[PDB]
Amino acid sequence: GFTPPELDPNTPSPIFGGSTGGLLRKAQVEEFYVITWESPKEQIFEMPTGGAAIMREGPNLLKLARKEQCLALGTRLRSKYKIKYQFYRVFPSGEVQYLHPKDGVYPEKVNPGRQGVGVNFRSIGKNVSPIEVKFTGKQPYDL
Amino acid sequence: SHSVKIYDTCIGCTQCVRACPTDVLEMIPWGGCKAKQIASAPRTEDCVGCKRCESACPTDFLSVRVYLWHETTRSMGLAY
Amino acid sequence: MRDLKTYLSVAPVASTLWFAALAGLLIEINRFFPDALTFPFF
Amino acid sequence: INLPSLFVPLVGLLFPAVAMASLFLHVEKRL
Amino acid sequence: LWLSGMYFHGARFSNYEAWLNDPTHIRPSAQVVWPIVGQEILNGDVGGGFRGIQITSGFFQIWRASGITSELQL
Amino acid sequence: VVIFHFSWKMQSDVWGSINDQGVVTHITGGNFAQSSITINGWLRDFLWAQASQVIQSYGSSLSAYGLFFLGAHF
Amino acid sequence: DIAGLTPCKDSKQFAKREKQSIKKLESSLKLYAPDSAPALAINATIEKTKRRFDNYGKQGLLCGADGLPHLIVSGDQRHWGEFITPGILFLYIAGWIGWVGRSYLIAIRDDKKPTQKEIIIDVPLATGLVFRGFSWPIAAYRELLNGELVAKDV
Amino acid sequence: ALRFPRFSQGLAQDPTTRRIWFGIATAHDFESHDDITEGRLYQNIFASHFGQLAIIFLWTSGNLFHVAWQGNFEAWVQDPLHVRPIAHAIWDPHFGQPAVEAFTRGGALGPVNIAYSGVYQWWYTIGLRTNEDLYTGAIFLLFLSFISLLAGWLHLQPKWKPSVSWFKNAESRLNHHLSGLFGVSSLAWAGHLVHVAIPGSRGEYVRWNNFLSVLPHPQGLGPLFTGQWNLYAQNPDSSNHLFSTSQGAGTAILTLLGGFHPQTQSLWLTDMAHHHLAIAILFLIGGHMYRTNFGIGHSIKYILEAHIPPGGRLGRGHKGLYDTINNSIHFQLGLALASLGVITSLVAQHMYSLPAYAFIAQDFTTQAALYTHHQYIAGFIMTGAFAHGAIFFIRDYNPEQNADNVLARMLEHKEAIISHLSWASLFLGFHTLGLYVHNDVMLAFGTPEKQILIEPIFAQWIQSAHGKTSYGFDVLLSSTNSPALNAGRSIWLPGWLNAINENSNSLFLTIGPGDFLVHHAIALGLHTTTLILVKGALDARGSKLMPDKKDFGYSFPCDGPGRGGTCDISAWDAFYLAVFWMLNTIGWVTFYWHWKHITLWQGNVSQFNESSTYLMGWLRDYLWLNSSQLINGYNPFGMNSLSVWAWMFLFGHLVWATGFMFLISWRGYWQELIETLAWAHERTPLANLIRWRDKPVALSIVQARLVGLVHFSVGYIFTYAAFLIASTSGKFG
Ligand code: CLA
Ligand code: CLA
Ligand code: CLA
Ligand code: CLA
Ligand SMILES: CC1=C(/C=C/C(C)=C/C=CC(/C)=C/C=C/C=C(C)/C=C/C=C(C)/C=C/C2=C(C)CCCC2(C)C)C(C)(C)CCC1
Ligand SMILES: CC1=C(/C=C/C(C)=C/C=CC(/C)=C/C=C/C=C(C)\C=C\C=C(C)\C=C\C2=C(C)CCCC2(C)C)C(C)(C)CCC1
Ligand SMILES: CC1=C(C/C=C(\C)CCC[C@H](C)CCC[C@H](C)CCCC(C)C)C(=O)c2ccccc2C1=O
Ligand code: SF4
Ligand code: SF4
Repeated sequence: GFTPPELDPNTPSPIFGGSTGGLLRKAQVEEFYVITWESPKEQIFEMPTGGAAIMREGPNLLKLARKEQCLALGTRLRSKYKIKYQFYRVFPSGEVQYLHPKDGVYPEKVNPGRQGVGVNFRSIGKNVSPIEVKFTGKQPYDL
Repeated sequence: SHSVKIYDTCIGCTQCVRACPTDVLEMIPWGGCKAKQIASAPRTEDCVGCKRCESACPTDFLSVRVYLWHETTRSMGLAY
Repeated sequence: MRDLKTYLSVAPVASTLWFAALAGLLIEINRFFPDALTFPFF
Repeated sequence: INLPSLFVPLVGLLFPAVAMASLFLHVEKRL
Repeated sequence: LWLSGMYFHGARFSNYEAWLNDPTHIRPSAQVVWPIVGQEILNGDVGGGFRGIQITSGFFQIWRASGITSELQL
Repeated sequence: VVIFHFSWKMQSDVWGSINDQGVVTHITGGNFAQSSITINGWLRDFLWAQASQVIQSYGSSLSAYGLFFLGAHF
Repeated sequence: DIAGLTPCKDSKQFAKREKQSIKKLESSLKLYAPDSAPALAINATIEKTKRRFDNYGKQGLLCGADGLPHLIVSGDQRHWGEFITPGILFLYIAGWIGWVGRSYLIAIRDDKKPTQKEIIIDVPLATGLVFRGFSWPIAAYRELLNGELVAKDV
Repeated sequence: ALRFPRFSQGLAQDPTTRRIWFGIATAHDFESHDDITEGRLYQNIFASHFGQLAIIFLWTSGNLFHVAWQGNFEAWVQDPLHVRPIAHAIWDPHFGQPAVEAFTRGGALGPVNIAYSGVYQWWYTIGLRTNEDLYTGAIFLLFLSFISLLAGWLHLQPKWKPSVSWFKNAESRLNHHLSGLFGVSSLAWAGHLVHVAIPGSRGEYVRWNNFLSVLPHPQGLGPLFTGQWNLYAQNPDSSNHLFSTSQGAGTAILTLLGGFHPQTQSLWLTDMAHHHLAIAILFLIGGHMYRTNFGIGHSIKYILEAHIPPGGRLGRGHKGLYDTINNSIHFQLGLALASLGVITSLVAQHMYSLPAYAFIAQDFTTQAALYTHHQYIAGFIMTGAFAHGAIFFIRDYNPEQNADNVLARMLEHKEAIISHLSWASLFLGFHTLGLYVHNDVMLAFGTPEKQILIEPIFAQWIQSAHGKTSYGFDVLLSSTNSPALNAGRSIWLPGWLNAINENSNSLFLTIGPGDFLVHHAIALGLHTTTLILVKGALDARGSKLMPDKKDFGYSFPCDGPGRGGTCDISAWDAFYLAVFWMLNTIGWVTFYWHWKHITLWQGNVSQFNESSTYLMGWLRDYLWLNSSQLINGYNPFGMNSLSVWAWMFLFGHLVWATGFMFLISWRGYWQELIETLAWAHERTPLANLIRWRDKPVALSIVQARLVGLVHFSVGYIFTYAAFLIASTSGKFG
């Protein structure tokens, strides 16, 4: 069921002159994110944190401090440059966690191997009033 | 972590999925409409609460609802 | 001419002409009967 | 001996200092 | 158009020559109000046998510095 | 703040009337140096003191200025 | 009289205020030439003030201790000219305006694009409609009685 | 858990400073706390009520102690009209020598504060004379607060904590409160007035050590049980009676005169004792209405359900209302706050026109301070009542159990209510502002005689109907053969007519066009504030823009920028916007009251009459004119006793202004600024050795609105209090 690609260190990182928008202590003690793509040719792109960087020929790896930054970079790589990308979440313990595209196909296209999470089989107007769920730990929408 | 719910009025237009800026929503197989699709929210732990998904839903009322809940460092969108 | 009439009836232009006419009418009424605080005719 | 002279500093400097220290310790640490 | 309006108002509805004869004495003015709803009180005594609204735009000084002496030039 | 500073300084230390002996009587008697160093002085010796001219303007040719004062507040 | 006020015609502070106003106006007049344009304007204003005060005394307005006219709106028939017949006139005019506008809105509500006739006023239709406000007091009354003034089903 | 707050597990896991803020701002919202039940909620409320009672008793005890310790009471009672009462001493090491010189007043040995709460007059009237009495009262109240805390703790403990079924016993609680809390309390107050205050106002000093040896009346209790009660009113105090002396004193203990005491210009003490006795009788009788354990009386719910009109104009009437009121605590709190605000405003309106404390009518600054006090508190209470009504709609309302009753029908035609209230507000605002601007333009052109001065003829007619004879309307009480006038000629009308027609007090002031215009401004304010609050409440459960609002809670930032944008869509935000209008309306009320009274106290009511009709008159003749001594409280040539107010006047101007910050600038800007600040701190030598433990974040949207409103209100109140006290006290007249 789509073995997620394994993060490969030693892959070159994009040409960048340094910035004040990079990683901070959260990356050191909590978590940080890594995005990888291929880019057929060397070209200049807009970084999600600072100015402009140049993608090296072949594989490129970039580490960001936020998942939203990774998604913005992936969207720009997918729509402007027509490049396929994947990014991971890295913990200080040394763990890596494949994140996106979770099942090899982007979440936009329906896949037969996905289960429903948080789907309510009713219209939004058929939720109970708060009084019916008062003094119970549940919320009217959680039902 | 904010709570995102998908209601059965969803028409599987996919516009909410295109809008999420943290990859929280998905499209899953379904049988109650013409598209055989419906939205899912399996990764609400990464939801930032932007409610950009709701702005894209064409049904009335909405088929995707975001209920802001307990805040985490991921939900607060903090890079430090 | 036809398009001139059409544009000449658009909301802003029509409103300004209407209010200019109303202002002139009220100004003249006040000029003829100024300082009027009551209706004395009946 | 002037009772106000003893208490005004006591309630305006000592009391807020001790209270703020204690409440900062209570609010700001894992239990 | 705005500048032409300025110069015309200075030419017709102003006491420019009276001010020119005695600058420090007369207060410059280049706007009068018609008497309609008791607003003629705004036509104050600005000197030079004139009643109007005193102007602070400083046009009279510019015209004096340019050499304009009569209303024909304005 | 810049225009307030300019106005008060000019009135206090520059503008005024000269006399025969050369004694300059300034519109405001040089109170800027000693009154402008506190906020209470700005509220009292500038705003309160100098608002008397505008608020009293009713019944005269400057009544329009008082009307605009109140309307601008509104 | 009503509310302890006295008629302006026989009131004293009213006359004092009249005299003071004329004195203030005349003070400016003596500065200019006797027969200059400013002098003529000031004389016209003085005559206007005299006429105003005489008319206020004539109509029988009530003056308080301040010496200014006061309007009685309780409904006393001696003062219907102060608020009630002007009130009826206003109600007539305002109902004219509202009825004409409502008639226009109802008339243009049947087109495929009614908004087009709302940002660009269809003057031909409006000129025909404006005159219904002469008789709107009857049209609205029969509109209510006939039961179609108010949108049923709502 | 595992950290502050312990009542919210969701907040305790917030890694930002938000946890602290929201930790403090939800401590008393028990319903939203984790693992909350019914009995737990009710017991917590009960204990908190005990804590509040203890705090109130401690506060009033502190007032007593300070007035007894650094006060002026013993000197004040010697000459109440020519000595300023002292609140408490000042010990500030920041004071300079001239400040110490300026602040030593009232015959004290050091800097002191002049009390304006009016406690001196109140304590003097009730009978307190020496500092020993004040000390005993303070000690008794300290004991009382300790007992209140003991009761709270006792009922916290198991085996003493009441069950929920006990809390919801409405019939017995109403019976006891009406017949006990209200009736017996007023009966006891009448007893004190008869036994201590009335003798105190006649020379005798009745105290604990001799009150059993002194007869309150020469024929004690003989007339009462025999039924010949008139003997208790046979010899009232003569009109030539000095207060605390026996010169011209009577023996009557109960009377009904209706006027004022000629010397103190306040209500007769005997009249007040009679009032309290009467209403005590009424409450005692009326508190036997509902059924308890004795098999007689009423059941409230049956009365409610039986009140349904035939014809179905009210639907099912009041059926089901007992259960929605008894089970919904927010409904109870809203009703209580509404009634409390109404009667607080009533207290404010009655205290200035019918003073009850001796020599307080001559203390002008005290009167003004008390009136403004009670009016602002009443406004806050009313706004809170509406807020809690909206909260009830959100939380405790059950649509099905309230099917077709008055509440549901209110909810289902909310739009007509809101639209008509909007029309009323629009009419009032349009025409009031139009008339004000017309008059102002008229005076701008130098033609005051062309103003639209409308005589408040209806109010003048009502005043004439009360007996005033300055408008010549000749109505009930102001006529001569009317049954209403003739019926009371021998009881209270003599004194009442003497007081009302007397034109140096505030009993029904003469009114004119300025009063008409300002009253219509008041009506505009009331209607618009009610519009905002009613709209916020009735639309709390949801509207067309957000039909599922009930599921989002009472307070939330918004619903995002979709559907056109949903800023300030909560009911909390409706209350938020209504607070501004409440402040504005109460400000108009107090401006009107203070200007009228400051011009009357100067014998210059004309000046107000001329200058009230137009707004420039309000701006110049009131704000600018009465603000010279205050702003001169300190200047480059020294300072005087008013400097403290001049400082506060500026302080209130600053707070208010910084309130504009949180109200105009919004979160995103501040969040990005704080992000760059965090980067900078983390990137600097020697300071990165120090590490924050809660991640800094910008204030929440709702929190920012609340903080901005709090700043706005604090600045409003402080600046107006400074102005009012300095201007009235500056002239002392
Ligand atoms: C809530 C009532 C109250 C209030 C508002 C004040 C206010 C004030 N008191 Mg005071 N006091 C009070 C009650 C009160 N007191 C009581 C009941 C006593 C015992 C009889 C005292 C005994 C006292 C003394 C001896 C002195 C003051 C002084 C002062 C002034 C300077 C500050 C100070 O010394 O702190 C207060 C000092 C104390 C010793 C107070 C202790 C007594 C109470 C029980 C403390 C309450 C703490 C409690 C946890 C919080 C209450 C609830 C809430 C208000 C927070 C100040 C204006 C000083 C002064 O004279 O000013 C120049 C001074 O020396 N007070
Ligand atoms: C000077 C400040 C000011 C003014 C004048 C108003 C005025 C008004 N507020 Mg408002 N408000 C204010 C401050 C102010 N507010 C502040 C600081 C807050 C806190 C955020 C609020 C919050 C608030 C709320 C929540 C609500 C209002 C509402 C209203 C309206 C109530 C209806 C009414 O009274 O009829 C009219 C009152 C008038 C004063 C008439 C104004 C128009 C006059 C006639 C001028 C006409 C234009 C003239 C021809 C010149 C045109 C010039 C040209 C260049 C165009 C009213 C227009 C309520 C509302 O909308 O009513 C339904 C409403 O719900 N206010
Ligand atoms: C008997 C009166 C009463 C009672 C028992 C309650 C009880 C309650 N109210 Mg309520 N309320 C009341 C009156 C009352 N209210 C009034 C009169 C108003 C009108 C202003 C309000 C308006 C109101 C609103 C809008 C809300 C409540 C809410 C609540 C609930 C949670 C409150 C909480 O824990 O927040 C924590 C307490 C605070 C945040 C208070 C700290 C901040 C204050 C305002 C600062 C004080 C001013 C400042 C320090 C003084 C100046 C300092 C210096 C310069 C002198 C709670 C059950 C909230 C709720 O959740 O409903 C379910 C809610 O949103 N109330
Ligand atoms: C009276 C109103 C008021 C005040 C006081 C301020 C104050 C401030 N604004 Mg501001 N602002 C206001 C209105 C106000 N604003 C309004 C209405 C808006 C809407 C447009 C804005 C929008 C705005 C923006 C967008 C920004 C600011 C910023 C700032 C800060 C600039 C930094 C600075 O000056 O350093 C020092 C602070 C001061 C000089 C203020 C007074 C400090 C006093 C003198 C110190 C007293 C200390 C005292 C000993 C404390 C002891 C008390 C103890 C009991 C706690 C400053 C705190 C900027 C900022 O944050 O800076 C990066 C910023 O970006 N404001
Ligand atoms: C929101 C809501 C709420 C609340 C609300 C409110 C609060 C309202 C109000 C209101 C009010 C607050 C009112 C008041 C009133 C009053 C009245 C209505 C009155 C009257 C009248 C009469 C009966 C009179 C009489 C008389 C006499 C006796 C003699 C002399 C004269 C006179 C006339 C005075 C709640 C929570 C509940 C619930 C939910 C909803
Ligand atoms: C006499 C008088 C008075 C008073 C009075 C009163 C108080 C009454 C009333 C009243 C009322 C109680 C009214 C009502 C109403 C109601 C309703 C219900 C209605 C309606 C209407 C409508 C709805 C209309 C519509 C329209 C029109 C017709 C116009 C235009 C168009 C339109 C469509 C808009 C006084 C003393 C002050 C003074 C003197 C005068
Ligand atoms: C200034 C500002 C901030 C930033 C405000 C911050 C970071 C608060 C910093 C204040 C510090 C902590 C000192 C405050 C001192 C207080 C007097 C202390 C009160 C604490 C207790 C006594 C209650 C926002 O986050 C914001 C958000 C949304 C709308 C408007 C605004 C806004 O105006
Ligand atoms: S609120 Fe924003 S982040 Fe959360 S699910 Fe919707 S679009 Fe995605
Ligand atoms: S935008 Fe709405 S309708 Fe479209 S797929 Fe998402 S939830 Fe369904």
